[PDB]
Amino acid sequence: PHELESQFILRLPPEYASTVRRAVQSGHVNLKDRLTIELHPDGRHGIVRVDRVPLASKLVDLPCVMESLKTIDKKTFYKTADICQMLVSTEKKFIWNHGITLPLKNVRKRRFRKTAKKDVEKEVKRLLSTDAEAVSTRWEIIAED
Amino acid sequence: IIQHSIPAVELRQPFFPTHMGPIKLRQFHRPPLKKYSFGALSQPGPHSVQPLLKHIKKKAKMREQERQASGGGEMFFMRTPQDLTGKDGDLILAEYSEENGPLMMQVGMATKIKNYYKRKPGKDPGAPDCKYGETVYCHTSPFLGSLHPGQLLQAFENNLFRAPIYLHKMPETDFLIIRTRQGYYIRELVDIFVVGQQCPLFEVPGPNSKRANTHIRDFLQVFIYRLFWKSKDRPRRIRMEDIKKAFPSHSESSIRKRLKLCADFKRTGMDSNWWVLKSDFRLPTEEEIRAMVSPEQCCAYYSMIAAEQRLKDAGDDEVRTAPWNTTRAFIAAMKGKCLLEVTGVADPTGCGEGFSYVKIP
Amino acid sequence: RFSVAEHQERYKEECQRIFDLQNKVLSSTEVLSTTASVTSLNSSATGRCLKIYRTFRDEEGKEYVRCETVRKPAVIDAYVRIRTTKDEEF
Repeated sequence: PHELESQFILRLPPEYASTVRRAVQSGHVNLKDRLTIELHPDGRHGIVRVDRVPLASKLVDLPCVMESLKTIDKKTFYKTADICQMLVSTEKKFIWNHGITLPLKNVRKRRFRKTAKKDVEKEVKRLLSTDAEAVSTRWEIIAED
Repeated sequence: IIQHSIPAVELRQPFFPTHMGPIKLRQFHRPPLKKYSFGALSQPGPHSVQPLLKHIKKKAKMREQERQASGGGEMFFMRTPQDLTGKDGDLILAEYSEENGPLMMQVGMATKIKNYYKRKPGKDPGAPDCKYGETVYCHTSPFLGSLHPGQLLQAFENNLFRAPIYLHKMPETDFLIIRTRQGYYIRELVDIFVVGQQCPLFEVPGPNSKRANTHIRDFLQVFIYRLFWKSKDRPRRIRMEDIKKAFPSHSESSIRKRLKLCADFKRTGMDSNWWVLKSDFRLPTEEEIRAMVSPEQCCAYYSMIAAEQRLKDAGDDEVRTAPWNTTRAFIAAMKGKCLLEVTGVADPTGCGEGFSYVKIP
Repeated sequence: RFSVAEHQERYKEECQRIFDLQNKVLSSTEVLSTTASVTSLNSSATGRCLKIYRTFRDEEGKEYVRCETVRKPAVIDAYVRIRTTKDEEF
């Protein structure tokens, strides 16, 4: 079978980004030893090791949706993957408010129409299990108390 | 005019899913980073990224050899799923301004970049040249506004929408990591477009519409025909629980309705518990199956069911912002049926920027 | 009392001006400095929280009762919507 490739964006500190960029544009396999990525079983934490120097990483959710588009003639572009995550290196914390481009900054706060967390469904599933495992349930919409 | 990849026009399941559950409809076009169970990345620990520069230039030199061996004209290259990898070719990125657009391309579909250039009054030097796309001189503005004299505007143009794009240079810190089961791979990016508000050219159907139910029935029929084509036994035969694995929300009465014509169930003897193909039935050819369902209809259906989920999760203003209403409003405004209030609540920005596509008399 | 050219021209100019503004906003390479003020909704129209009493049996022999108060109007809506639907499923 075929599995859709999973592309994400890696953001590095600027000096480390310059060393990684120089090693990528060089093209040797020396970069392969120099740059490693360890993703922790949290799923939202990691180390990126540039030249064997550890950097602390967080995999965050991006507010917009990006799409990689490949081409052979620079006139027709074929969509290859959807990018929604970024492993910035240096829950609410794992959500990025800004977009990658310069015009998109504070997009989630200003350029996004109010949208719901769809979280609440999981919380309701937790309450329903407790109700069904009980015997007697008493409910009242309340006031200030 | 738009020629999608052969995985896209044949509606392969990895790229065009048969069924999307609720947690997969909430993560529509935002696929999370999945953990592998088997493979090299499934073992926990540090993993080296691998620089592909020799792979990119080897594949580009090989494609140029293929093009010059075929007479030197323009060629069609995306014939396999392995052609749609990010490991080769010139990648650009495309960011969207809206959170949830009314229409959005699936993986494997093609789009074009058109540079609309309105000449200056009288003498003009020529279109400011651009790295990507082809230039066209537009007297009649494609979008809602009109171009200034001497203004070039790039745009994504395909069958789904048409949207103004704006080339920005990438940040100096961001690279692109393509992870697969075997390892990590890194490219740099230099070009990233920002896509403005889309002008929809395809109408998203409504829920329980006639076009909606027709697309569901035709998609199930195309999947059944392609399972019959994939069958190796001579009286081609399929199993029902393959279709029940693909479409699990379907009642089995509808699947048996699709299999009633073109197949019959063998209970006993040979081919038992199989749905063999009827001997008088001619299985349709590849071009007929391609003419049954279009990929843009699948994108419109996916937009409808994703918006159905988002509205359902959020308990009339929101209903107006649903893509069937906004696509109907914009296409009706383009024929001149009706006008749109350009300031309203269907505004995907939430501020004065951007349009709202809801009908006004 | 125009019912024709006035409406059409007004719509056209709002379209062109809005488009121009959008074009100016997106192609800006100006750096933007790093919550936007919004109306704050009350704990629902009624300003009423939800409290649930649960009766359960512990290991050996016990009958403890748990009173749990849900102050989130979002959890409230989804909870009681299901309860009202169930009141009608029988």
